[PDB]
Amino acid sequence: PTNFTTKRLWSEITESMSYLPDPILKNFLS
Amino acid sequence: TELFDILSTSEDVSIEELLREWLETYSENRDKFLQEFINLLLNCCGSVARVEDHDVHSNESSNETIGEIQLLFQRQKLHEFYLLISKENKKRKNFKMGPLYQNFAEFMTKLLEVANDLQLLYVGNLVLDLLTWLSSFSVCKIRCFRYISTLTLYLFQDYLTQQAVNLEKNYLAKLSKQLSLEEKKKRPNNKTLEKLESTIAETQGSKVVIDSIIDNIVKLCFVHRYKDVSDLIRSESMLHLSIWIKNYPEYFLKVTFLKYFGWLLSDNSVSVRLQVTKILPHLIIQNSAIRQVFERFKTKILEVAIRDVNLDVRIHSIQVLTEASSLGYLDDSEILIISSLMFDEEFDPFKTSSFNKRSKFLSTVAKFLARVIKEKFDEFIKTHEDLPKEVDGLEVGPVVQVGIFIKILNDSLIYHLKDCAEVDSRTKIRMLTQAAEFLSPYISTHLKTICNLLISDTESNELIPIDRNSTILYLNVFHGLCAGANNPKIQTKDSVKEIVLPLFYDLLNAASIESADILCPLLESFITFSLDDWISIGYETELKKITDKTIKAFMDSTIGNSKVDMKYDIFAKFIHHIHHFEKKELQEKFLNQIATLKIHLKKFLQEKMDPNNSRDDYKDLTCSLYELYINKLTILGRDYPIEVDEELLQLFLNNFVSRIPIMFQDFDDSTAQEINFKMLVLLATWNLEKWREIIEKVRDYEISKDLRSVWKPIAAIIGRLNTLVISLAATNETFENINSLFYLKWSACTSLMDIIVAIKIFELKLPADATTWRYSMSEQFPFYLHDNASKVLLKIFLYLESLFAKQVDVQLERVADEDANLNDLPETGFFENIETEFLLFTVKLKGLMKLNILDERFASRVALNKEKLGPLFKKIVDD
DNA sequence: TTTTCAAGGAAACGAAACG
DNA sequence: CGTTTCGTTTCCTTGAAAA
Repeated sequence: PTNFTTKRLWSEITESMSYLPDPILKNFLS
Repeated sequence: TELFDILSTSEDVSIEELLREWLETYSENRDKFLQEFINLLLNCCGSVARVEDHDVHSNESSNETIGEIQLLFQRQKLHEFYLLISKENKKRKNFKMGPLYQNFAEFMTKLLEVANDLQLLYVGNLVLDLLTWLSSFSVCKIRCFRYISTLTLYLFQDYLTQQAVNLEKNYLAKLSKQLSLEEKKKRPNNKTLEKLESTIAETQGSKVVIDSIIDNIVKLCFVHRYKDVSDLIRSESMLHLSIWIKNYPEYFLKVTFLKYFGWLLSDNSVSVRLQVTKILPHLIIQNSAIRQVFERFKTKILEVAIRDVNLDVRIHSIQVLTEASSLGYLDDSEILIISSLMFDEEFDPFKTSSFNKRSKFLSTVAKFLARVIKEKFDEFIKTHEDLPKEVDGLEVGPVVQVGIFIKILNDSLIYHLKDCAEVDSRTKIRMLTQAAEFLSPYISTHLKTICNLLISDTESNELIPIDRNSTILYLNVFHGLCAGANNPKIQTKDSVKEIVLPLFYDLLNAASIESADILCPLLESFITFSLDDWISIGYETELKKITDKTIKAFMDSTIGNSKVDMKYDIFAKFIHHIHHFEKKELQEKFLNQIATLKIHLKKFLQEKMDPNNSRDDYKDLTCSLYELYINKLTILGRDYPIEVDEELLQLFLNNFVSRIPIMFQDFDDSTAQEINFKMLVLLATWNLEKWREIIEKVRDYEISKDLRSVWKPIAAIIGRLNTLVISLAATNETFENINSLFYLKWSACTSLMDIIVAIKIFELKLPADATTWRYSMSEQFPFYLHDNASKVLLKIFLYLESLFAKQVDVQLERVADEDANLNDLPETGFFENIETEFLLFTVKLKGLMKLNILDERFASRVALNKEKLGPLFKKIVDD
């Protein structure tokens, strides 16, 4: 359970990296 | 066999009209009934073995007749259960659950209703044949025939008690009154007496015959088939016992017959306890005679309700405990053992809004607690006298029903916290809220008074929410219930919405909000209230002043980082929901407070951080700088943009960021944590979007030639960050500062990578027609990332990778010429988690690598341990 | 004796694992 | 890619309570 954390990675990154809703939806590449 | 062709597939057919044929033809043909009777049961086991008429006619030699068809199944390979899988699954097997489980059971259940018409039941002799056959048919090692034989026996046992009670109450007891009216007085009919006596003798003898059959089946079939090895057979043995106990109470409702439930309460199998605990609540519905079973097995029930193997059994165990506490069989000391089950050690394992496995458990425990609440409520009124008046008029109901509710939850918490290890209050609030979420529907109408308890101007006496430590728990329980009220049910929510909303202003004005523990739940409640939940109430007038009352506390008190203080997340969620309100009156207030804080910060940097001061107390001033001003603006810039004139920025990036090295010697390992460069990336990302909004002015009317002057603040920010990074690159690696130094460098690199990614996104998202902006962007930006800051980035990547390896105890292969001295890495109190904050840095580095900003040797060094650190790293390597 | 609500179960669509 | 198993949501049936 500690090694396999694939879905948790997206949520952790999108939470810790972002602190503004408007600029993130335009300064985060696809 | 034609009988199975009209039984296994026929759905909508009459069940009783087909039995009369065989019932009347058994008197004609004796060997044609048992043949097609036994073949019908053999069809469901799955075999081509058959029984002929001369075999079934041998009634005396039943063991050998059943045994000669036994070898035809043992030596048979291909066999499947057509009845069991059709019962369990309707859409899976070839046979559906319709024509093989409903009419099938109705055929045996309604078998004796037709026997009374043609007089084939009492004639009798036809009844003994089935008792002789099925008794020896239900004692085999093969799991196929035993189940169906025992089930066929229990299906007749079902109707036995039904007809027994029917004849006892609608025949014998009714003829007794007719015989009583033919005695008084001095007028015997004699003609009717000899008919009454014969009818009553028939009614009394049929009961004896039925009881003999019942005693046979209970003696030889039930005692041996409750210790069976199969779970389905052992569960079916107990399932139909509920019918017999509900129906016939003379020879079933006893203490010697209710011992089997307390026996099988602790069974090795799993599917037995489920049916046992599903049947148990039906016994308490009927009610000295039954109390003696619970009075002895309630401790076993407590064991099963708390520490059981399976999780689906505790639900029905507490369902039984519900009526147990209702009838008062449970003692006051045994209630506290089940009340603390609302605080299971699992924190958010599944989900809440979807009503998962963790939902039903807490719902059942709250349903149990409701009965105890009502019991103590009704019991306390008669013990102590009621005074004439109270607050306003007389609140006889909610006041007493809430006053005792305060003791309940706190004692339930203490009973579970005395056993388990001590945890901090932050871990207590979450569990208390997870518990109080499900208490919403049970104190939904009385909570109106709870608000008035917080404004304790009125008083009441007690014979034999005052202090702050009690009001904290008060508020936490109330505001956990508030959040939990929105998810379950309907109609019970909008009433509370309309009732409890206006008192929020009085809550803020009465109870002071100096400590953060008072601020946590009050603003936790505000999250679950939107525009429709405030306009339909008619109290949108007070929201304007609510925001100001919160702003005053935001401005007065000091707010630290999210790692130590809780006000950070509180005010962040508050501002986010207030911004999602999207009301122009609310935005202007926050913008004015932003301007005020900006002016305060300017006047702070003018004299406090002045480079012409002899004060060497940077450790004491940096904390105040980050608490009073910087973190507040970093929180406010989330939803409300912030702009800075270059004078303030050049007095900030001069007196602070370009001055950190000569302050770092005084910094401890707690001040360094507070420092985060998330504000300097905010200043860029707002001036990097306010210009994307100018690109949206191409399709309008009315460039000003400031493109060179436009990049000056952003260029200054990125250059100051590069200079700070490269200046921190040259520092003494002593054990005291080797953690804070690397944490500072990591934060600086994170902010710098964010800024660089944003700028390179802005440069590539531009259309091809804007060439005069590309020229200014390539002229005013000489370097996006200096080549020494790249070495610092590699250093941070190393540091984090080596900490990851030190945690996982796997050696790292790296190049020869490298600072390999930092493979043994120190303890780090800055990074609470090292798996997350490392993969985040790896993702940022890969994003930089995709933009052709970092060299290829960097990509070679990054992907050197893609196999050592698991698949998460190779995901970043390839994808 | 009849009506209404709720509780348990089955069908159908969706998600995650798995091969 | 496509299947298979598990979880979720909605509707239907049965039972439990009150008029």
